[PDB]
Amino acid sequence: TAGLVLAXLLV
Repeated sequence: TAGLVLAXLLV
């Protein structure tokens, strides 16, 4: 995660 954004599977 980037704040409340998923940068793919899974950050």
